[PDB]
Amino acid sequence: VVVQRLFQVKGRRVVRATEVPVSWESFNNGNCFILDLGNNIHQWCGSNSNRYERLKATQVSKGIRDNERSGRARVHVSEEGTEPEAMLQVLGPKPALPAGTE
Amino acid sequence: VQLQESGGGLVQAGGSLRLSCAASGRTFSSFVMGWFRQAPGKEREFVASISRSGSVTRYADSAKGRFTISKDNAKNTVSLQMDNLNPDDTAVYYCAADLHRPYGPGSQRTDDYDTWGQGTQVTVSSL
Repeated sequence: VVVQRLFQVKGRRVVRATEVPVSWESFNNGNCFILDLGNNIHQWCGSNSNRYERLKATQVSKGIRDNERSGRARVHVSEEGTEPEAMLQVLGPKPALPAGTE
Repeated sequence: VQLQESGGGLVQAGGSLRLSCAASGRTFSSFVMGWFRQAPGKEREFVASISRSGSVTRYADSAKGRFTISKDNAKNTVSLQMDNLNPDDTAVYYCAADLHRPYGPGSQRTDDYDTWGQGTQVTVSSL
């Protein structure tokens, strides 16, 4: 099976990528999230995520692609309001999202 | 989620055809769509693509100046108007969807398209 996993990218001075359950229930609007779908890697950043989280999200996505997929996977960047169909096919319709936490 | 094409058939050289593809089923949003063609005995090759909103289009070399891709976002349909056909345009024509791409028109690479219709046959005579 193609992998399905979700990483919460959160922090500021120290930013960490933590694996969380694949669900909208794991999302908030203050962090970035990487939905790894194997051949496609979705890099989603909340409207209130900060620059350190966004930069860490880009590093994590390229890391998965180059170092775990032999460079052979697409990274797709989306924001709130531009989520692609395949993301919604996996997670279901987008609900309201809570604010992030410090 | 579900793609079904229509409008193919047999046409004289220089003639026109209008293919259409219906998007049905569970759709949550708009998505990239494109048209490919498989000549008798060959592989699938890019013809044209169009972005989620229909605002941007992209065309293969052979399609420039002859074909027009469009979409009706209300009906969730995309069309390929093919004008001034010639016999080597004979192929099965497939509408495909790139559900992962968040913006822009489709790429020209078959492997970027994950959802496919069943195809509509297009034969261009030489009489």
